[PDB]
Amino acid sequence: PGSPPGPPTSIHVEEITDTTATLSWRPGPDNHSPITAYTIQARTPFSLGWQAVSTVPEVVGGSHLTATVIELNPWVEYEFRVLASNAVGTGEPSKPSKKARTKDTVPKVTPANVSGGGGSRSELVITWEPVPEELQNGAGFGYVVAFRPSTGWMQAAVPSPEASKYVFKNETILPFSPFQVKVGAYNNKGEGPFGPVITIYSAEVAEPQVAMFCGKLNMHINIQTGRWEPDPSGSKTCVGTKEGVLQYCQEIYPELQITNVVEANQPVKIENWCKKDKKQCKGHAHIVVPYKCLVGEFVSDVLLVPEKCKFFHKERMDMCVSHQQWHGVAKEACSKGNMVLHSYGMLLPCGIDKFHGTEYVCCPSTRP
Repeated sequence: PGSPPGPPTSIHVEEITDTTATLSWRPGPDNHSPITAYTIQARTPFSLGWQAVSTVPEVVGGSHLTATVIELNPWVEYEFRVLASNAVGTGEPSKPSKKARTKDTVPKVTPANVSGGGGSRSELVITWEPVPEELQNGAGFGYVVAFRPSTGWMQAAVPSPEASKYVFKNETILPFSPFQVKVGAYNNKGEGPFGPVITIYSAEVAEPQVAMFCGKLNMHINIQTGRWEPDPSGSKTCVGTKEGVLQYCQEIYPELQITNVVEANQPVKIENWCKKDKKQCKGHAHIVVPYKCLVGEFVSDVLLVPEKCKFFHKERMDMCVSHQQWHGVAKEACSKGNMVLHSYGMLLPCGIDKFHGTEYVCCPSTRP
């Protein structure tokens, strides 16, 4: 006989971490039997309704208006409700707390069903099963692909949670040649583990670039010859905006679909610059950083990682910054490791010559 307690009210989230959540609550009516224990329940989009959770203390006594839930899933939206129990029974569940997501850590699972094969001429196709949302454990989720025909790994960061494929197109890929491949995941907090190395097979002259020097006709690369040639209209000199560089690319290579531009990572000595509006041109050499004309969908560069070296990548969704800035980030990130910047590439375009991240390789310095 008698009556169970009432439902508690005012479920607060006092503090929340990657696996824990501290809760406070107002005691409901006990109906004249002292409350003996409080129990907590939690609901997520992946929890099959409401489920019981563990706490520290293991049992929450009736004189406690606060406890901490443990063993929660990182990067998952949570809501909690408290139940009041006495010698008669267990009262009705409380109204849920305001939804709050647990904080993040590095992913712990590896991408499933890594595989590959097929594709078009001189391609290597790598595939995997995207990591489900509940197992991503954080924002900025992506994948790192590692493959090799050799001891150096070839690696690229693929910054898209739902990406399931990576296609390496390079003319040095032999047809139907064996490749070892492993894939791992990452997020804002760091790297996940790589999965097992498996074997896949591949499928059965110069890059478009423009260069500028104010007062002189723009130069561009001849894709076939590989030689630098002047502006075909004989009138266009340096442009004022990065979008202007993109437009000049599209004018110079009409057979291509130009979608972005980015500074080349190294300067090049270009011969035979000609002054604008000069009927006769005494050629001159100039060392400039040219702009690569990027085509089609953006694909992260593949970076060779010699076995002495290490592959890193950083991205941030809160800032969209330039190629020169990411270069300084990668370069300093490796002097702070007492190493040298070997190579680097842009991740995640967010504007014309502006990116959300960079990948880079760092090596010990070569000296006697």
